Amino acid sequence: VKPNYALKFTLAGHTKAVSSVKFSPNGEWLASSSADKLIKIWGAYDGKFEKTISGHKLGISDVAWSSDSNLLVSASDDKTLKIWDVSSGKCLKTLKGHSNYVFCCNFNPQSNLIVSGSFDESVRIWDVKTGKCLKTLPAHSDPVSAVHFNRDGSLIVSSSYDGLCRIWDTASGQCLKTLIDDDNPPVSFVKFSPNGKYILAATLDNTLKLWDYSKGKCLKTYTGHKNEKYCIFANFSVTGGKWIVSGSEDNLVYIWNLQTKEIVQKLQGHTDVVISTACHPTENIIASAALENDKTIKLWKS
Amino acid sequence: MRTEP
Repeated sequence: VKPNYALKFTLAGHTKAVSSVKFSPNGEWLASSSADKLIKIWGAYDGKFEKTISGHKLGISDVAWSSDSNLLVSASDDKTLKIWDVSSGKCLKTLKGHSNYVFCCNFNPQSNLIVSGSFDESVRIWDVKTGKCLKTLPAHSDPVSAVHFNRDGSLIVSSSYDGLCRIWDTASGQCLKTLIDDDNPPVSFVKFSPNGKYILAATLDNTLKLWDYSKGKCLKTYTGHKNEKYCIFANFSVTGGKWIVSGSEDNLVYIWNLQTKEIVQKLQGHTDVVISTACHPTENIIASAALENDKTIKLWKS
Repeated sequence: MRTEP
């Protein structure tokens, strides 16, 4: 019925607000990115600091792992993405082509492609091996908040402050679907469900929503949190109970029962907006990170 | 920019 997530570790060291935390697919590591221009690597279980990864010239808003937990891509205000080899710390490629801050990024499930969204209102698809831009999508009319690939990589989901979520054919770059509901709030986050049937989408009106994007229908609504200013990640938690996990601008982490949409827990301790959360791929471990007045990461376990 | 309102 309900989770029992308790604070285990508080990770410190980013010198400015944290923007993103992500667990590696193999469950060994946690990567964080930050407005301090740095990427940091922590042990997923003991929170033990591993290394710092640097090279971006301005703050980073997102970081993402390749399927094999070997590479990272980061999206920065310096208008680049960078492909990092985690074990050697090398910047392998610097993807240039966006005309404004790069906000979000993800590998496809094969880690041969990267998708990015930017304040320049485009979605771009990059080749991992050459670091070149394969397509630019004129996706939105306002800044793009989130970009995600589906289970086979055949589709890409986009989110923007223009109020739309869009689905794209990865091979053609064609828009296959535009989702919006009865109000048009800025869409601040989007991602596919692990089975690839649904998109979970956040809007700046304090609302998360589960969509069946084929049927074009909102299935579930998750409310209770505070989310009007910032692009807060949300997650499907599947290692124990089937939850929805999201930060909040009231400094708490919210956990919903996915089916019944009830708040089943709130996690307390950050001293600022909880901007990013992440769910461990095989343990009941939640990572959370907060903004300028906190600068810490926290590992909770149930 | 994610850390900014």
